[PDB]
Amino acid sequence: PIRLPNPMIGFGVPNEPGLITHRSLPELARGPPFFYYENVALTPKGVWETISRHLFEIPPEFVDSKYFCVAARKRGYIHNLPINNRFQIQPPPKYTIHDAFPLSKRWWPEWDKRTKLNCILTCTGSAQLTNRIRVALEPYNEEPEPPKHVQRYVIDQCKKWNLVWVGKNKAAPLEPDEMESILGFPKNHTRGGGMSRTERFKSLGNSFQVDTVAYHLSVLKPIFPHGINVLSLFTGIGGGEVALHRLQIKMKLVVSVEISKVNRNILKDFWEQTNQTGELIEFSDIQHLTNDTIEGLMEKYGGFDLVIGGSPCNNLAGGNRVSRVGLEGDQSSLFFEYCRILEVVRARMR
DNA sequence: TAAAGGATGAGGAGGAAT
DNA sequence: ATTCCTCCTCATCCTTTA
Ligand SMILES: Nc1ncnc2c1ncn2[C@@H]1O[C@H](CSCC[C@H](N)C(=O)O)[C@@H](O)[C@H]1O
Repeated sequence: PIRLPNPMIGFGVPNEPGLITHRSLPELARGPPFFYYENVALTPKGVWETISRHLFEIPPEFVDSKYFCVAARKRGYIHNLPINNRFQIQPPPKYTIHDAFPLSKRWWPEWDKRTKLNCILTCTGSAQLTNRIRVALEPYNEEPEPPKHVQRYVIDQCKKWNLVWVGKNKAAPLEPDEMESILGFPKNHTRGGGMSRTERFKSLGNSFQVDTVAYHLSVLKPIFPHGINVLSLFTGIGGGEVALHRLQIKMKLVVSVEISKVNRNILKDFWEQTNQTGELIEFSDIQHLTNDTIEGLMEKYGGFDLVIGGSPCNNLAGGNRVSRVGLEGDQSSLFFEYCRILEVVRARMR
């Protein structure tokens, strides 16, 4: 019966104790290829037990990205990578709101005692929520504190929608460029393409903390001095490719599988705007990626050293009121598509 | 038309008390 | 072992607005 580690540091995180540098892996789980699977920590019961059983009985490494950025992100990671000698990307991240939001400390009330944000999700707060808070707060301007029933009203709203103070009585949601930076993506990683404000939030919410993922993938730089070939499944906006690019690891080849067309364009822009030299091949529906094209691409470029992906959490995530059904759900079922591909790659890389 | 706003809880986790 | 309380959570669906 899996239980979550407290504190949620996995095998360790920078600037905190509890670090562990070696672990036992079932002989069956040992690579090649290396693989890395991400998904949400807080699931319905029996989900991580099922997932771990299908990934060779590898116990998850649970990490809260509050040890890598200002916002929380309780994630479970499963992988067959070494743990010794991890390092992190520079520059060091901004861990507290005071550091990440320095144009805000003029406007920050002292009865808002938050130093960290909640999890960046797909749905963000409204412009009218902002006005409701301001009109509830302009009466009390001369007075050093509003009444406590009113403090409780706005404070609960701020924690619900991850608001930050941007002016007098003005508590606004994050902007995309602010989510991109908290998550490790370069600013306007998602701007290109006529992308709507709403659609950028949905794609940013379904994303990696780059710092967190990169700290796990650091261990690949000294062992692949000439670069790697990546099979990136459920790619999204390229959290894993950005992790590797920030690690300064050459991506000879990236086969990416992503059903959304604007996501695929985001990664293609990032590929061209970073003047990358390797090749980017893009597939859409993973259910239509046959084993034949997999081994055909393996016979041509010489195997995949890394298989990275995060399955859909739509049916596991607690924000879902309708279809929190587990791995039985129409989208999170696609986890077994991840295993299916990794078995094909394993069959040739053994 | 395309984008934004608003309505819709369950379900555990993690404390702090016995 | 228990109970009791506060909090958080890669979201779906329908209606309104420009
Ligand atoms: N059938 C399918 N085939 C391929 N990708 C799919 C798919 N169904 C959903 N997806 C994709 O899986 C992703 C869910 S998780 C997104 C991963 C995360 N945003 C990252 O950067 O790693 C979505 O981005 C979605 O477009």
